[PDB]
Amino acid sequence: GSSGSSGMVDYYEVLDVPRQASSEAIKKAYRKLALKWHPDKNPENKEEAERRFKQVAEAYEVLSDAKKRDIYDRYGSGPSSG
Repeated sequence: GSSGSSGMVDYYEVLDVPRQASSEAIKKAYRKLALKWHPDKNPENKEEAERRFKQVAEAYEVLSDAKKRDIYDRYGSGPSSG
């Protein structure tokens, strides 16, 4: 892909890893992004990094997890709840 896709936020695709990406492959592929789009590392692009890091962190925080990931891969995301 030239750039990717604009719209939804697919963790796996956000962390630059396949749907079957192994934990190690998810962390090794995320840790690089979390620090690549970090607001403390990207001063000039802090505005962008501050947003990219938000999706990247949530992605790994859900995939790297055994409970959040399973739920995500299984269902993913439901409608307004509460």
